[PDB]
Amino acid sequence: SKTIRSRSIWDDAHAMLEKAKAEGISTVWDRAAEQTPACKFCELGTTCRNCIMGPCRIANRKDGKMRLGVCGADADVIVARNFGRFIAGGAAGHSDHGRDLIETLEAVAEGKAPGYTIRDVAKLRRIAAELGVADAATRPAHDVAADLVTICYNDFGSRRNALAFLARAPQVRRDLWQRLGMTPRGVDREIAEMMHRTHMGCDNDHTSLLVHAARTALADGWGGSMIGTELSDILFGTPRPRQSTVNLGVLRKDAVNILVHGHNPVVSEMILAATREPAVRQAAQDAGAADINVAGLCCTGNELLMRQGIPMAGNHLMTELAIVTGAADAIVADYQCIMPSLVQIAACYHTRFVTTSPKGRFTGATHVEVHPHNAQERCREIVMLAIDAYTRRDPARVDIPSQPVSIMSGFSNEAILEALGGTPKPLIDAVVAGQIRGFVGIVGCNNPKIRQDSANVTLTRELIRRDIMVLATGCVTTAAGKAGLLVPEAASKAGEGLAAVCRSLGVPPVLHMGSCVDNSRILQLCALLATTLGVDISDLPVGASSPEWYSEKAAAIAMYAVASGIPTHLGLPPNILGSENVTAMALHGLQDVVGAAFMVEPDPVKAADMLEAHIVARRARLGLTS
Amino acid sequence: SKTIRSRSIWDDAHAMLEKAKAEGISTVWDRAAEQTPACKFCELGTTCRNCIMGPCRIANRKDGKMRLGVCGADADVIVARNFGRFIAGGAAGHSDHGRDLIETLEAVAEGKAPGYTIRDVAKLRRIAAELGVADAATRPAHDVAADLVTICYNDFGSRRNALAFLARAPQVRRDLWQRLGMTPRGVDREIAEMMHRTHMGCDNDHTSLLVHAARTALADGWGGSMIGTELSDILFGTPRPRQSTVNLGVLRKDAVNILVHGHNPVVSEMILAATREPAVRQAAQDAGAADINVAGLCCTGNELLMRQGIPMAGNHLMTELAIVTGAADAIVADYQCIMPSLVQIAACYHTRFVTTSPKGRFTGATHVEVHPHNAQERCREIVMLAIDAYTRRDPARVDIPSQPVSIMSGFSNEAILEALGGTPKPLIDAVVAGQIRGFVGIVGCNNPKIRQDSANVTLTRELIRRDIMVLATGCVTTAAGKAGLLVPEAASKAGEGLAAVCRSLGVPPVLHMGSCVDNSRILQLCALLATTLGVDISDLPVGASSPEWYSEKAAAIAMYAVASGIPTHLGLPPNILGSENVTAMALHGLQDVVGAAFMVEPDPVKAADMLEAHIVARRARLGLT
Ligand code: SF4
Ligand code: SF4
Ligand code: FES
Ligand SMILES: [Cl-]
Ligand SMILES: [Fe+3]
Ligand SMILES: [Fe+3]
Ligand SMILES: [Mg+2]
Ligand SMILES: [Mg+2]
Ligand SMILES: [Mg+2]
Repeated sequence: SKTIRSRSIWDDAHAMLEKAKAEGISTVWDRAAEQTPACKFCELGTTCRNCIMGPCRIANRKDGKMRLGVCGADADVIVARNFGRFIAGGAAGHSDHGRDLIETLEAVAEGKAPGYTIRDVAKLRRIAAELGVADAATRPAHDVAADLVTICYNDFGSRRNALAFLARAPQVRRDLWQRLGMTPRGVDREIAEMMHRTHMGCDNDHTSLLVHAARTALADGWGGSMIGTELSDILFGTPRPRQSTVNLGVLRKDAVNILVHGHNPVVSEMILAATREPAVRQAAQDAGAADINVAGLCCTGNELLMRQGIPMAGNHLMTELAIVTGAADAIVADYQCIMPSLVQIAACYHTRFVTTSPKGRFTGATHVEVHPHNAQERCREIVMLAIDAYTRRDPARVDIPSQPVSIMSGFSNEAILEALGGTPKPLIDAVVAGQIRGFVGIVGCNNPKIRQDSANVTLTRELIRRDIMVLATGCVTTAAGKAGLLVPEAASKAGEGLAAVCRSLGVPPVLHMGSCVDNSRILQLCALLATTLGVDISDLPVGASSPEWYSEKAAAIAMYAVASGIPTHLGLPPNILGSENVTAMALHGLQDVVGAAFMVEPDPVKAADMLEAHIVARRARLGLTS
Repeated sequence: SKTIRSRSIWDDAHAMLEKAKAEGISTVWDRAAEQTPACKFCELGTTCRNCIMGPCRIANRKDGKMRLGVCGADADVIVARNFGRFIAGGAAGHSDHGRDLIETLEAVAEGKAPGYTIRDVAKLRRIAAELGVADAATRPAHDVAADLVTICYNDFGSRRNALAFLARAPQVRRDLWQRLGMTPRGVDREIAEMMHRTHMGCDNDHTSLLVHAARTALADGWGGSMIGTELSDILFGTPRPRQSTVNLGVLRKDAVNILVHGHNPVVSEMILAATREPAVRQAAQDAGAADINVAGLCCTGNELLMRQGIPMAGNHLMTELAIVTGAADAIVADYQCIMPSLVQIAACYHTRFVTTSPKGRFTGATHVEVHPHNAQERCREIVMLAIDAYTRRDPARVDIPSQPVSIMSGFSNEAILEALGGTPKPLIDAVVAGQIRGFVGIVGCNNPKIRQDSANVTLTRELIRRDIMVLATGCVTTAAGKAGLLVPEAASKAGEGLAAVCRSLGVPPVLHMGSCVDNSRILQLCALLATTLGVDISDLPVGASSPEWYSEKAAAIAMYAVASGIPTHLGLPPNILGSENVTAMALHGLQDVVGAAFMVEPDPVKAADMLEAHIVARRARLGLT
């Protein structure tokens, strides 16, 4: 069908879209159509609901009516406040994510987290020493962990001048942020200050609002997300390269299928552990299943892929379709990007929809709350619920539509450096020689406005063909994986220089660097290259892109990339076009503030042209001649 | 004109609206008319812009379309999320306010804040001891201040199970919050968690969202605001009863008039100090002025009234009209509730519009940024700018319209207990005897939807006539003051029981308890009475009301009052009526959960009836006539 083929590039999506239609199940694409046309003011950003003197709408009329809100605020202020709160929502998601990792490490240090441990003591000691813990190399591991917990929690307080991990950024970048008033000080503090600035009659200057939006996003990339990544590696292991598989075919008709969905590995790692206990496996065998099969969705799926090689069922717009296979016996959710439509779709089948976080409550879900002290017991109960649901699966409604395809995952900065021999020198040498022109992180989401994964995959293919290595995270991981680009043999799809480097190292031309919080790994890598070369991040031949973004988190990631010196492309515009001044600041003005800017471009080939053009210019800034 | 008369009850407002009309100057009321009718979905709360799969609107269509957002969220979730973020914005305003006081007190302790001091050393030692500082009674004052700073900052961290001042709440109330998951833990943490919960695909249960809204607001009332109030008393003095005046007539043709606008006394106190320096006074006299006349607007005006008796020129909807007098030589702003239209109106005159906070930037303003290390120097500089502007005032456009009305301010809890002889016993005995039937805090704003101060004044008058003492904060202060309700002789306006107690104590029937952060004083008073009587705040004959509210801050105050057990009336509905379930929770469901609920009622006489009815029911459960 042409309408169904227009919604996604993938056969597995098409098959489940057909099954959903036949069964009368409404999907995210159906609801997107209902919501089109959108409200013009909402789309432009020229609407405000921040007090009950309003709500207000801003028009552009020759007679001057409705030019200002009731309080006097103009389109520039209203649009900038709205965008600031949008950014703050994304930073807040990453803040709570990182905070939960601190709380879990603390519980381990206290001896109050059955089934959790310090999996990577070497990294604990290295990170602790980096951040100033005394005698981190030799003191008892739990004492070192307790001191690292204190440092991390202090970044969630209000007494710092600069976040702890900010020391990774080059001195020139730190000095610029300091002069601009952009230095992130406290992970929660910047969010609170954003919410204050956007209250009526506080910050009424669009430039000031956007500068604080950058500071808020920086407190995510260098704070909430970076703490989340580094502590996740400490608690659950530092990723190393491993093979796995992707697509809806990772579900198995003969197994109990448990889909983990959401974000935090504190839950999904303990779900996986529960499925390996002998009595739990025996219960599944008694129910007639051959195995218990955990498969991943979205970022928590990325986490289990990076650390445990667990196959990934799908990304954002696959989530409803994964239930439509009829073979999902449970979805185990925590928080973020979990569409509430999944509760209703699960109810069309036998699938248990289980929530685990006090923050991720869904009306009608089965709530089994997880905390470090009870996770081992509670995750066992959740797996038993999934086995019970399996006994009620209707065989006649099962359609697992595809066979999975192979992928390589696990490219932490530690794994990349190990592949290079311990230092970044061979990578720098390849860039200087012109074999690799530059690097682009392709990050972020799906969005029903764009045929699913069409731009994600086309941009990836375009960049590697141009000898630009791609670093993939988030829901782009699934797109690149299903396209066959996450394997070493995909070097045949790269240009001659990138293909040669990739074959020499035995790595794909697209490196999976993890979940959305793991975009902090991209910041760390950029800072390392810049510090090694004695330059700013804004001097490096790098870029970032989210061709199909949707979320507040993706906007926060794009903003912290830009504010750190990385040109960042977005496939779709934020709701800001109602202010020409805010739009011009985002697309042009920021170049002269932070050394990078946003780009908005829905044609992925043109986006590749624009990203390549920045890389060409940065190579010239570095004096390269190759 | 007839339209002008319909916009306010006050002569000074009418005179300035007539003047603005004659001069072609538009006001908040003109822009409110342009924005009516409002977008129906925005007004109902059934619109969401939290991701670019949207924006979404929830409609009731015969074809069943648009019942859900693109992510699947229904009207209950969308409305509850919108209300949660609204509350979070209010809590955040009070969070940063309190944080600035911590930073200033720390700068004093470090010796890096010229012109700032510990003005109330005894209160510093008392608060420090209450919160656990060792030897707070005997150590050098600045050492004790440094330890109090650390405790307050820990409440802005992520390691507490409960905020430090929560210990004031009665045990039964703390036990209830703990079982509901409402205990506030960190002032910034609850705001951040609210923004996380309201991201797409996080909290999708309207009950959970409203429970966290209560927790976020409680982290304001017992955290951001309470720290702000108590540290302000430490740095600037504990308010005591004193005389002052209110209305546009506090401006003086023969003086350099400096309006202080916004919220934080760390700036307005230092502006006031600068105007008192001899050389600055001489510069004003050299310029032709008789003196320098500081006058307050909004909450920073309330702060200067409470601690220094500085006259208050007006509340929220008077702010544009104060510039229209033509006599404002400077307006000195920090943050919150400062309408950006004031920059444009100031530009119609000689008035300088000066911003002082890195958070309160206004395109076109003169920015003179204030911090503890430079406040004394910068505030002197700002006053000199006002004196210079005075030399260019156009006397043809000066019209200061009224005679100022006398008020009494300064009713901190410390002052109230002192008037009672040191304990709450005479106040409890007046309640038991039925002379004072109950207490209502009338708090919050103006709103162009309601004839300015009409409901604030009517509700205050109705309550005192029913022997219900009124505690006034925020922009209500100006309304009660202009109505002649803030003086001891106003006992003649109250019922016989309240009048007799007021005359016995020498106090007005309406007690000015301060700025909007000073609603924390009302929480402290309720907690003291509840603990004294061995009951919950939800057992006390109390209520709260914002008849003319507008701001996110006012909604956060209302929510923390409800969550603390205080029945709370609002004159206008929040943007929640698109969800019957969220509305029913706010108006009814919370009653069984936290012991109090919101009420929405635009008729202030009916609002008086409803607040009195709650007071009567609670008196009965205490065993009182
Ligand atoms: S803050 Fe200003 S623009 Fe926004 S709703 Fe209130 S009056 Fe309208
Ligand atoms: S969060 Fe859901 S309801 Fe809100 S804009 Fe996004 S898709 Fe629409
Ligand atoms: S829904 Fe109200 S302006 Fe868009
Ligand atoms: Cl620091
Ligand atoms: Fe993501
Ligand atoms: Fe106020
Ligand atoms: Mg713990
Ligand atoms: Mg300081
Ligand atoms: Mg709970």
